[PDB]
Amino acid sequence: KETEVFYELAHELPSSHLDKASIMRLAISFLRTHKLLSSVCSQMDNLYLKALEGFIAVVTQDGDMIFLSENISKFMGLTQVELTGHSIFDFTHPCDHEEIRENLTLVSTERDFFMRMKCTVTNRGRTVNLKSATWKVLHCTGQVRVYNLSCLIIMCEPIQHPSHMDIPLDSKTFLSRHSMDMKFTYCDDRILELIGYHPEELLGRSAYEFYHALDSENMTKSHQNLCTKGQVVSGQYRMLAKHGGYVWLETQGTVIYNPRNLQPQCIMCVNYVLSEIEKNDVVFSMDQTE
Amino acid sequence: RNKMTAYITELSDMVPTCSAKPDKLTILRMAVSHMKSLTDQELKHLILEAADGFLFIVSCETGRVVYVSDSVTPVLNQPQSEWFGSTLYDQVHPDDVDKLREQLSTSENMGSRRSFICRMRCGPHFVVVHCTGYIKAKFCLVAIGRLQVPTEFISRHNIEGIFTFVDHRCVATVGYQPQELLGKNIVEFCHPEDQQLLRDSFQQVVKLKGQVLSVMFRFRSKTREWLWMRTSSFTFQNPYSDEIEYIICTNTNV
Ligand SMILES: O=S1(=O)N=C(Nc2cccc(F)c2N2CCCC2)c2c(F)cccc21
Repeated sequence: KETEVFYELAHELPSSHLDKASIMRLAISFLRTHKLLSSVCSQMDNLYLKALEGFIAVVTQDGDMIFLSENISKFMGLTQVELTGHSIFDFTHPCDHEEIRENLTLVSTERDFFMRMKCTVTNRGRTVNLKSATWKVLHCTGQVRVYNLSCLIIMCEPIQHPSHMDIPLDSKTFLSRHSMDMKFTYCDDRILELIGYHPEELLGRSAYEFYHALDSENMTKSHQNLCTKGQVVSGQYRMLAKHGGYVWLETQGTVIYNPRNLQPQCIMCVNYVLSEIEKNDVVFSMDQTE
Repeated sequence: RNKMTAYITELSDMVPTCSAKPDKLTILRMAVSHMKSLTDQELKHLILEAADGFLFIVSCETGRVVYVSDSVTPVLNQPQSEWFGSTLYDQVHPDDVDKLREQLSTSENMGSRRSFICRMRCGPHFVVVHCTGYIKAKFCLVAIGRLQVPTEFISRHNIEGIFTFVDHRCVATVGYQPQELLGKNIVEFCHPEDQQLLRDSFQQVVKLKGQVLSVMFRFRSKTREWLWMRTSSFTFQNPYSDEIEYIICTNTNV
């Protein structure tokens, strides 16, 4: 005679094909997550998950991923069952671990960073075994919360690769190619309708000469991330418009690699125009003086 | 074996009525009973906790919101009474409706997805909101909108010292319009007695790459006044090539 109660734990676990250790892991992680949820708090779950462009991660102060939303596979290939209860460091790039540690500890509780996680899904949509796992950059934004123990509740969004775009891009968005110097090597025509520059007069120009100085700290930061992990999402910054004024902008940068020699070739940027030209009466740089 | 035992004791701790040690076959059955004794809103709470976001279903035809969750209040400081009975165009900065029209259009994009940034009115005060959603059933948009994170003036110069960027505060600090400083060297506005000093500073800031140096000199204002000015300056380097993009100065009166 043997034990079939192990199957009854997986059934009441919100299952069949799992080893005993996995059912233990899932049950204990669910109970810890429920404790934290009673801490924070005092059907539509389908809508909330399908509307997300990322996955929710509740990670303990020791790196234990005690909760991952069901859609994580859709972005990472690795499933909710495969990762729950395991350490985040076992599934993230080592060069990011320390940064991850810095975001897991401790007066402010807001966290906003970029990490590299294992990915076993391909652009074709097929799922791949664990041995061949690429690195996927996740923009993680969330909160560190002490509960009675500290957790990190983050939303982790992938940065859409500029080649494979599943999202319709409105007319307020334009593409731009850059060298690793961030100098312009290509731009959309839409910029002429949106900011006022001709796509030709920007070639060979350093992008550091076209954003408002007050945003420098942001930009360089993004640049470093873009060069360290391959993708980045900038904050909201100001690009100086052609005939005075500036435009608010948030761009997703992605390092492109030459598929033949596997060398960093360029950086594609998907720039979302966030406003009309503001303070157009004010000139800021020499490039604005015609 | 040690890890399965540790799992058993951890599950024993997580069950209250069990911690109050019944075997393992028993321990699993107590855990099953605890599971039977106990969702969907637990996702709304985690989402608001992580990204300060709220769910909303609007109509793709008229823009009228068919559903707004209570999470719109901690995010936008607006009650559901305002959102309900209105359209998304009324809750959005007037310069985004065009963009909204492109996102709420179902002529070509169903079940498709949508991702866009827009300014929503809160509390006129607007906040930037990142909206990610999808089309549903004529057609609706189910989306989640989340939030996110004069004594001186800043200026940029070339290696020579020519104004290549001037922030507007100069108009208050020195009296010149930005076009009056742009194109000319900073030494031109310096008292001759001090010019060499300033030059030496601009000769050191480049030779002390990245380091900050403070010079003090007399600046000619538009009213032709010699205002004493302390300029702290450093060279900005390209993060990938370390080449000096420009010299950044913070020109401060007195
Ligand atoms: O206003 S801009 O001249 N500055 C741009 N970006 C930029 C400048 C310096 C350092 C950086 F890291 C960046 N990035 C932003 C995230 C990707 C890299 C930019 C752009 F990406 C497109 C159009 C116009 C401009």
